[PDB]
Amino acid sequence: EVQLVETGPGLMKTSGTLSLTCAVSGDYVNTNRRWSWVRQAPGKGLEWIGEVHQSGRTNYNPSLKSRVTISVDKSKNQFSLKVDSVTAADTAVYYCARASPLKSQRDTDLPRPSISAEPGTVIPLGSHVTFVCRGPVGVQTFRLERERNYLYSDTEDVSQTSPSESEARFRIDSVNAGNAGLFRCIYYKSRKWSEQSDYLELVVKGEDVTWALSACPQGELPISTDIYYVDVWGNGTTVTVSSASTKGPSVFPLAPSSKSTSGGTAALGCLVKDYFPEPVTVSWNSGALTSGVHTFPAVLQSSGLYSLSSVVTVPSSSLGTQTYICNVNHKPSNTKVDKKAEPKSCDKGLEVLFQ
Amino acid sequence: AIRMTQSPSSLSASPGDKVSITCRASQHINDSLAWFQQRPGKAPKLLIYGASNLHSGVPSRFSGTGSGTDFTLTITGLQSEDFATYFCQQCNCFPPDFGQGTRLEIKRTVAAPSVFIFPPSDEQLKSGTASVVCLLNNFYPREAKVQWKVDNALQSGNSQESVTEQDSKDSTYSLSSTLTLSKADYEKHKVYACEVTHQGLSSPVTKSFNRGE
Repeated sequence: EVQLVETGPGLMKTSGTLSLTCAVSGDYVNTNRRWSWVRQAPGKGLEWIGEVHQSGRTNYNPSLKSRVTISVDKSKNQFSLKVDSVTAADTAVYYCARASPLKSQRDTDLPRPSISAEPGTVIPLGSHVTFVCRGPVGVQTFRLERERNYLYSDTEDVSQTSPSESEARFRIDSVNAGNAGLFRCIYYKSRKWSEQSDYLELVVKGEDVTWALSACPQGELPISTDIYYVDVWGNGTTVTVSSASTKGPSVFPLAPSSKSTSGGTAALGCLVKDYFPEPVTVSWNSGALTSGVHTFPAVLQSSGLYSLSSVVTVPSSSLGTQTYICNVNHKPSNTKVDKKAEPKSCDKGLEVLFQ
Repeated sequence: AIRMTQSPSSLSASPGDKVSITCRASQHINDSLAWFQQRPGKAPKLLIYGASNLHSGVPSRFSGTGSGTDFTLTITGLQSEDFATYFCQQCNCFPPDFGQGTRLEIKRTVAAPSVFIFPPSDEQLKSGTASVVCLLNNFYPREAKVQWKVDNALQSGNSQESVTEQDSKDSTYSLSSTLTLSKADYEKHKVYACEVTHQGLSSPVTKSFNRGE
């Protein structure tokens, strides 16, 4: 159904502004989801970058809040991530994700409503806040309730957003101190009132005052009673950042010391060394050699360049019977080098090295 | 933030076994946790949300339990597609941090590595560097030790390792250790030895060569 594809630079230079966009297909971005970015360094696990909300509110992991910006373009159904002033440690596979308020596939046809705040639940004094009550389809009345100094407000404007949800909005234009406290929604449908929603606290912030009742760590109150889980991941795009330039690999043979007390089986390989752009294909004898090859992952040395090895194991009698050629092509420089690996001859004597 | 700790870090099993992975949160999060599966190279996928509710389309061998601070993902009918890495994520408070993940590996009979040593090519020493490579072939499990000795002296800091993924058929691993020296340093000594200790080995296996021969 829904599909997210990430586009961005394959290789990016250090210290520059990284920009990726996510194209959403089969869903509209102007719905009640949170579009997120998540990052995975090479072999280190998941790190959450941030999210954007339908109201335009964004939230960033405080590790990178200095450098990250998330935005949405509704016209083309895309959303973008921009991270400034990149270290080499920002090299990673980046995923865009859709976080949705999944609900237990329970259905009572009279489920409990939810309440949310936009832009959030901590509002400066005098600024606006909007509550969004959401429930099932066919809701005839929505009421927003305040707990302490109990007052309530009814609204009969209700829109279908899907064949299973409906929502209603209550806007306070200039919040004062007396607006702070607990809020919850309840809806009227099928001739009876529903269960009350859970409470959401709205706090008002002033010059030197915070009007809050007295949950989560240090701050960061929830802004909805619904938990948003990421139910759709993109395949991710790998971005590499490095202070380097495209370079062809040096290829060296790993020869099995022609007589080496060798028993039944033998091994021999190719060592591809110091090539910048990550992908390199190594096939032996251009394909005719399949069973027994083992080519290892690249390793990032402080040279900023990569190096790996590819090895095959052979019958120990195959010295002269077959000549082995390893075929390494580096497409980003289109350096197609092929080198035949054979043992060194004992005729020439003793190799001497000095200076 | 809230710290999620998964247990164990790694785990070995065979197709058909029932496995359980734990995730413990630092504080109470009211079921606000999700389980994700990530196979090697591909993108993550949602298994359970709300700590116990099975996402649509994923098989029922997967199951989620727990709340408060302790949650458990269990697979009963292990199949080949389940051998992947699993992550927990807390989704209640602002930074929805993941766990460090747990990798699920195929359990296999112990197999000793076939060890080989490779001297540097003459073409490499023209550029002033020497790389000697030790290869450990088709062993299980991965926990293996490679040590370099240059004229009987144990080497440290000048070798990097790189191990393959579990192979599709034998479920074995292969390791590559590379010792990199300058041609100047390579000149100074004669005997280069790679010493490998593995549980499939009764005693450590040492393969060596003499420079120039």
